[PDB]
Amino acid sequence: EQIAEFKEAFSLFDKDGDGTITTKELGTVMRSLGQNPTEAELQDMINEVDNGTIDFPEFLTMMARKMKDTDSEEEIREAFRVFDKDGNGYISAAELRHVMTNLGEKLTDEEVDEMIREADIDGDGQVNYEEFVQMMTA
Amino acid sequence: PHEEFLRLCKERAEEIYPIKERNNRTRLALIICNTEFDHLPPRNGADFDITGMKELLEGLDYSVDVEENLTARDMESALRAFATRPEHKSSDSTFLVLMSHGILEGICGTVHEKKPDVLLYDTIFQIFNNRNCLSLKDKPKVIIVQAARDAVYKTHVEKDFIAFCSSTPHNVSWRDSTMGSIFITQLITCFQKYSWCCHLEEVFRKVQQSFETPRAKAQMPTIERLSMTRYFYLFPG
Amino acid sequence: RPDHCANTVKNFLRKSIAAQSYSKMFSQGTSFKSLNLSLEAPSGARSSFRSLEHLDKVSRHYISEIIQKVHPLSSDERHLLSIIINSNFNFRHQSNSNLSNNILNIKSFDKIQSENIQTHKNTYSEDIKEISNHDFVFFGVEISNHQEKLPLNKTHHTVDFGANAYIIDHDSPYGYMTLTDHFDNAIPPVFYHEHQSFFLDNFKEVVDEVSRYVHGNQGKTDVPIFNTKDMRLGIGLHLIDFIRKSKDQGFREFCYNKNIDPVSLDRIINFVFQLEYHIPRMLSTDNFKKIKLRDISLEDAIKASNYEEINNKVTDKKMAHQALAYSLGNKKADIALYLLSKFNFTKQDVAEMEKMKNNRYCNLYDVEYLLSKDGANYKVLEYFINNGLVDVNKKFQKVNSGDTMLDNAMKSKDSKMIDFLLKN
Ligand SMILES: NC(=O)c1ccc[n+]([C@@H]2O[C@H](COP(=O)([O-])OP(=O)(O)OC[C@H]3O[C@@H](n4cnc5c(N)ncnc54)[C@H](O)[C@@H]3O)[C@@H](O)[C@@H]2F)c1
Repeated sequence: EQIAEFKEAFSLFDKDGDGTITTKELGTVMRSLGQNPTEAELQDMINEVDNGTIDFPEFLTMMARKMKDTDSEEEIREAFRVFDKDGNGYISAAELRHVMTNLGEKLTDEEVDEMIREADIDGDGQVNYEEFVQMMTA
Repeated sequence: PHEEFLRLCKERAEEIYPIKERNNRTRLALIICNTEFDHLPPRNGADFDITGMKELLEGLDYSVDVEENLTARDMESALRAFATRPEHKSSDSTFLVLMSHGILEGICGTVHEKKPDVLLYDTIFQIFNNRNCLSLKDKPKVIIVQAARDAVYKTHVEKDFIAFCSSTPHNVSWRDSTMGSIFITQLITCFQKYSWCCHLEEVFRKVQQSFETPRAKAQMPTIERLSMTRYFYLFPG
Repeated sequence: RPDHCANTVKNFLRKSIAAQSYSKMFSQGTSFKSLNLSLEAPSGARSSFRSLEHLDKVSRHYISEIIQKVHPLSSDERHLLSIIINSNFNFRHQSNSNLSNNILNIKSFDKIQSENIQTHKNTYSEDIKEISNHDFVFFGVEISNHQEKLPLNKTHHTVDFGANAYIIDHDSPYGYMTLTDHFDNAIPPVFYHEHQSFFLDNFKEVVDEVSRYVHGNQGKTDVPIFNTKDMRLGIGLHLIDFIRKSKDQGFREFCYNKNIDPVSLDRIINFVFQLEYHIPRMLSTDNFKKIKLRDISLEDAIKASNYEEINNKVTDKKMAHQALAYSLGNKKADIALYLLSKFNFTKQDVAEMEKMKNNRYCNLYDVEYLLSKDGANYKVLEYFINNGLVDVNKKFQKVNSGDTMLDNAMKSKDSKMIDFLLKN
């Protein structure tokens, strides 16, 4: 879903005011909005206009494609429940450490510690992922 | 310049201040610096300011007594103890370098905030006025201050004074310096270059000219309470 | 796909840490209260993602402003903006400490003060209260699309922060950018610029115009804040605004050169602005570049607790005298105890230190004065008093003449030190 549109960013490269930009400045407009598209991805979506201009209705549909929606809250919760066999709603720091150290993207051991300390507010060594996700999303 | 010193003495004998002979000359200087406060930010980098000022004064045959981190009552007592020093009756001048967090009324003590602890600028002149301090009467009394952020009796009792105040609102908020303070750095710099071919007031004006940089233009050292009836010439030896 | 859930958890925790840092900044910042960009204090110990949301919102605000100020864009301005948007950044952190060990681990002032790690502290009390950016690691910004030697610039706000420069080439997903230092929004004059020769020899009027307060629409104290998505757009728009305001047609023609080289672009950027990038909490990575810009001094190696430079420099006991004096003067009690363990100091060593006019502290202060100035050196004092190196009741002769270590202890209000002096 979209509420606030990217018309202002599109308008900066709209030289004539006709509502179109050249295809070469497509990646520039997206990068100005935080989206970094690959040259290969820029070309396959350029094929939509087969002239060298891109209109805002076509650009607006391009942005929604590479939206990269952040992980939803329930998607966060399910990610924690797959590392909890007992179903008690708790994960030990070591269990969380073994997960993050040996699974997923490789990070430095100091990054894993700063994350575990951030999750264990109590200091008891146990992490209640349910309370934390409910605490972060509010 | 030794030949010029004799030349300036005879040319202007009633227009310049007298100079004691190097024998039987006990010229004293006092440096009062507050770098660490109880309820105020510390003035870091003062180790350089104290050093650069102690060397320049000693290079001018001044015995520097450095006092550091004194409350206002101690600073007042130190100034009174510096005026009662019998070694000033054998001198021609003196220098007062007080460096601390200072409001417009005066310099602040270490304990100073709701509770006040300030040495009023006027109190320094009273301790060294021509009535309370006769040992330095008719003698130039320089006062250099580095602060952060009838009444006709005073016109007559306060003689032979000169102040060169710096009120840069640094407050470790400008937070842009290289191993010391700009005012002290430029003051030493101008004293190295223009002190041999100018009198004391010219050297101060030369320092004010240095602050012509766009961001450092309003950082003008203010001259205050000038009470000198003669031109004070410092000679390089 | 179990790894995907682990990556989800990792991204969630990184986002949480960033939210904490930004909540600290926006809630404990008084300048944020003057403007209406202040945030609520978290009732819980942690903070929700609202802080992060706030950041985004704040970003848009400033973007909006500058857009409305310069929305009619010339072809030259549009081409320059297109150049800036497609430019990548190198982020540089200078230090006199060893932060790399095949892994770069830089930490913020808050995290350092938390673990009580020993190092030099360049943030001050006023920055912490007014901005509260002390849970962020700070970097200077350079253009990265070049083949020249990587440390292009070495001074941020006319300040050299160390010989060891650590450079990263990847943006942080939760860092924020300011056109100047967040606390000091003043562009210093060209007199202090590292690359003054370029602008002085090639340009004329911009030399006077560059010294300014980079502010928003609310006033001088309004320091524009951007996030990683809006960094390049805001930087380009503010650069276009400055170039349009300027009257040196040579500077405008040089900036609007359609085929401008990246080194000249970086010159213009680090001249007109002094970009500053901020990463929450700590930066720990394996992709970094370390460049030793110069040699470090003994005092600078001690203030930064650089044990290896200290071990390289302190080879004899005269160097041990110098190092002990510098350690006392900088409250580096850890380095002082390390030196007392490596070398044996006696009363003769203390006397030779008192005769040491090359050292600033020993020239100004007595050894006893340095031992008793701050409580952070208490243990050293203990070692000096219990082993006979320094005589209690010694009356100071250099600074604060006539006083004793008991008086400095009274001034420090450190109960342990006063008690130890009273008992001995
Ligand atoms: N450094 C650089 O380059 C810069 C840039 C820009 C800016 N700056 C400035 O500066 C200031 C601050 O400083 P710095 O950045 O350096 O930070 P600080 O606060 O001081 O803290 C931190 C420190 O410590 C260390 N560290 C880190 N990490 C660590 C560990 N792990 N250990 C030890 N040490 C350390 C570092 O180096 C620094 O010096 C701020 O305010 C500002 F922003 C800087």
